[PDB]
Amino acid sequence: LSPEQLVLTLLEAEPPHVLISRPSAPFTEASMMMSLTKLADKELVHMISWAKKIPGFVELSLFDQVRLLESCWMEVLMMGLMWRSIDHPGKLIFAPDLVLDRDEGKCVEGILEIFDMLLATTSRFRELKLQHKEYLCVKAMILLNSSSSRKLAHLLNAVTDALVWVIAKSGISSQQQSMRLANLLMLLSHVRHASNKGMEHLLNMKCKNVVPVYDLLLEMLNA
Amino acid sequence: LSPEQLVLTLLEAEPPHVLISRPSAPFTEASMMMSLTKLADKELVHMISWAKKIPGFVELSLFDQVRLLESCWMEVLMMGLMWRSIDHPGKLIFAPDLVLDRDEGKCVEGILEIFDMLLATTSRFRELKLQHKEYLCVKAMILLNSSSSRKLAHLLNAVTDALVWVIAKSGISSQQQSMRLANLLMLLSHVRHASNKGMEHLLNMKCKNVVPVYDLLLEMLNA
Amino acid sequence: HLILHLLLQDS
Amino acid sequence: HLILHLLLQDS
Ligand SMILES: CC(C)Oc1nc2ccccc2n1-c1ccc(O)cc1
Ligand SMILES: CC(C)Oc1nc2ccccc2n1-c1ccc(O)cc1
Repeated sequence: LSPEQLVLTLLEAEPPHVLISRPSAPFTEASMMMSLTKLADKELVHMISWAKKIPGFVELSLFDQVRLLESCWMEVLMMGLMWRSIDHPGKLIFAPDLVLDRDEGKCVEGILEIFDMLLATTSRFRELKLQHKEYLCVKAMILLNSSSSRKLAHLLNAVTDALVWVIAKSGISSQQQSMRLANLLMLLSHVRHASNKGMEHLLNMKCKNVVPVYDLLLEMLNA
Repeated sequence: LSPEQLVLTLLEAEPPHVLISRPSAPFTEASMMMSLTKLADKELVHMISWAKKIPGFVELSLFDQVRLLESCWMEVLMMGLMWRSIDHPGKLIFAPDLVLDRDEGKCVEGILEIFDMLLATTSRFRELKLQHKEYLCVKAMILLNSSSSRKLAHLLNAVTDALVWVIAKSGISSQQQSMRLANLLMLLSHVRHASNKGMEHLLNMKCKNVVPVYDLLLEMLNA
Repeated sequence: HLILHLLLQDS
Repeated sequence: HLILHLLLQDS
């Protein structure tokens, strides 16, 4: 599978966009947490289907398939969130019908810090002019880099080759190609940071009983 | 000034090796935490000196200098530790007289998971045959990527350029130069995960009265 | 749990 | 505090 062909399989694996669904009502710490957990649960169902559509992911051991999805889920969600918000300065596009402002994060205690992190990282992706095909590779790399091992090292290498190929297709200088690749992978650390913070907050909100004990979202949060 | 000059000052700015010095006692939860906090506090004094020797770091706004050090300090301590442990599989080289086996992690509740993260990351750096000069660039990249914006983005780009130059110093292919750059930078996400878990654990130990938190270490942990 | 049903059970 | 002293007091 050439890098173009692999990029195409990722384009085709793309999960469908989740619509939030709500009977109106304004924002309180419990209501916002409710909407976010409702969105994430539906998105996780589709994320498992997306991963399955990545060539070679089903060839990995069940242990490895479960390992990668359980470690990276919050990071994959926030990447999708960041990508949806790229053309919307100062806003977080959770769903077409759920657009949150920075100042709206003052609702839930602990959420503001995460909102700021995601907004800063989205602004960095905006600055870099992240392309849809770069987003496709970066997101799949997030899944695979949350670490048989030969099949995983191969699949991670193939997605990385595809990204390098995507950057070369822009016609930019070799020095600038290495710099863009480094600039995109340096932000992976920021995605992990926001994710670590998001997950710590989710445990906190459940400990405080702000939001109820979930189904597939709770499974991901636990093991 | 260029990549060569940058690598030379990083080569000559390495912090002194911190020696523990403690009278004999078998490990308990409070004692291992006492040894680690004691070591980290001394190391943080030398880290501030090290950072001041990074070409152009003292030229950054004071806001950024303080911000970068306070955000990355754990990641830098763990990067240093992982480099000291590179050639000793299954062991953590905290100091010459403080060589921890993986199983010693069972003394402190929740430390074992952080020890395992650090050992798996060290084993990945060992697999990749991480070079001293790549380590110096990576450790400086950790400091600078932990966030005048132009000055900071320029300095970050100079370290990136220095790392690309070091990888170019081997006789490896263009595809292999990109892949190595990609394999090294994807590991930045792992160092962040380990630091976040490390901060969370330290905050827990501080709230569970296991250890009193030392002068500078308390200043670093607080902000 | 549910992930080992979705990953095992095909579509 | 200490860091604003060490970062401005050189050496
Ligand atoms: C499980 C749930 C509460 O998840 C979240 N907690 C967050 C805290 C701050 C910002 C975004 C957050 N997401 C979140 C939800 C959906 C998504 O596509 C991306 C992120
Ligand atoms: C602040 C202090 C307690 O720091 C740590 N907490 C840890 C938990 C697990 C593993 C290593 C840890 N280090 C640590 C200590 C010294 C060092 O050079 C690198 C890491």
